[PDB]
Amino acid sequence: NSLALSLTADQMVSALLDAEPPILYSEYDPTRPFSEASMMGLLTNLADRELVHMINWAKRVPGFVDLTLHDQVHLLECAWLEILMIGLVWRSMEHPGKLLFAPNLLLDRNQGKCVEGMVEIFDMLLATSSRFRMMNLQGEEFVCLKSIILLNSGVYTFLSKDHIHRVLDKITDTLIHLMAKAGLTLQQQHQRLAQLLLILSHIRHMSNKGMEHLYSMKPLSDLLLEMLDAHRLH
Amino acid sequence: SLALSLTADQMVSALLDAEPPILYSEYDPTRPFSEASMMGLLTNLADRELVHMINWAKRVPGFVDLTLHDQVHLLECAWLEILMIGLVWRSMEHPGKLLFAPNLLLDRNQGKCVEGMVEIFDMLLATSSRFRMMNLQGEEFVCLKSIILLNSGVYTFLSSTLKSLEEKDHIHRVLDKITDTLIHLMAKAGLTLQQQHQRLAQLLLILSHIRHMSNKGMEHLYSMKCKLSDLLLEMLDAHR
Amino acid sequence: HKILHRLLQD
Amino acid sequence: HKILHRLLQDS
Repeated sequence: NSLALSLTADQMVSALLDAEPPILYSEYDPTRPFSEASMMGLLTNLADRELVHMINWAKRVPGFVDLTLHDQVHLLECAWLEILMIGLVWRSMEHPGKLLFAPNLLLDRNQGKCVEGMVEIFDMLLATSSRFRMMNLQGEEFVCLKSIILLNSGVYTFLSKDHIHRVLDKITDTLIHLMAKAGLTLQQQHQRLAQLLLILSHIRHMSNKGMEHLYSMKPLSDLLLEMLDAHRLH
Repeated sequence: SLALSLTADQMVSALLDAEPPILYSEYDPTRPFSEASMMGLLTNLADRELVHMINWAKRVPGFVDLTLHDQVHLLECAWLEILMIGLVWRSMEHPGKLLFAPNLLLDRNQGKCVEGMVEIFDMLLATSSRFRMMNLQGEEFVCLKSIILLNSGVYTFLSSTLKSLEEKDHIHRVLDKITDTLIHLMAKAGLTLQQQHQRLAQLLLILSHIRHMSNKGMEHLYSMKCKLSDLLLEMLDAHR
Repeated sequence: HKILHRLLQD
Repeated sequence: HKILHRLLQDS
């Protein structure tokens, strides 16, 4: 039924690379000293625009379109901040000690102090970026991890699931294929697979702490508000 | 460090022998269930389990090699995760039920006795359903549990010095060993190479859901202290 | 009615 | 010292 399971390993990689969202810019406001509201306004506006491309990117993930409309809404609602964070961590990789929110908005941990409780999450985001840099995470591996987060974050909350798990196995096969082609031994292949997947737990943690501050903090658009409102089970 | 010199089978035997017992609760079946009584039963049980969990962690290979400050941090971050995967494990053979204790087996209708707890009950049941479908083995469960203890707080360290980064590096070497152990179990269970990495990935992806269940549980435990025991009061205070 | 619905099909 | 600190240190 699903065309995603028939794709080869290379067909999976090139489809994920081609579907990558564009790197957006922040406002070119030269007022480099940020207040608490100006800091929050830039990030909120950037996130509000990144979501539209994320929804487009999600529909190009192999097998995602085969899910029902309710299943797609649920996965995006549960994982959207995780997906933003791993994107932020990925493009901040070549800038140690810095977070590259946009090419015209590169922040350090000192600038995160403008908002309370944010400098703790900056340090976690920086620590994830540094960890990816020490592992030499490749772009082909990044797009596999980001797809996994999309399909795995809400698959165990479907209750009132088998097709998702088959797609997840496919992406796993794709990750191993990338590590064998890069020359890693068999032992190094499963050790690197485990290390990358263990980082997804920390990303989940970062997303949860961030949500906890975001719905306590609440101008965000109605789309971003409905994504945040979905995590108000507390 | 003797942890890095253990073979795969020695790793399993070490973890299996370190398994904590299955405690009982003081659940009197004649007392009418109330919001205060059920939360007290779960708290008293969790406080006694923490004492066993602390002594279990010391028997996990490579854990005692860490500094005492590092040990404190890992347990403070992962204690609710470790209770939850233990709850999920002993609830596998009881579909739709959560086996908090051999004499305390609960369903979701009883989780509604506390507001906001039923939603986490559903996630625990869904996770327990997954271990049942995968036919998770005990040797694999004790590996997953040790991974949680070493992984949940490894990227939350202060690590102000360059030698403090060495403590992070040693944890990674032990985690790679546990990954080698998991693969050893799956190759010995007759799985092919493709099946081994697939199962290894399915197992570690459930840990993301277990972290999610812990974060949501901790959040509600913040408000429940506003409305116990001293060790559990300090474990929870480490997350505020 | 959610904006996520209209975004996932338009 | 916290309780977890002493129990871990207990020998």
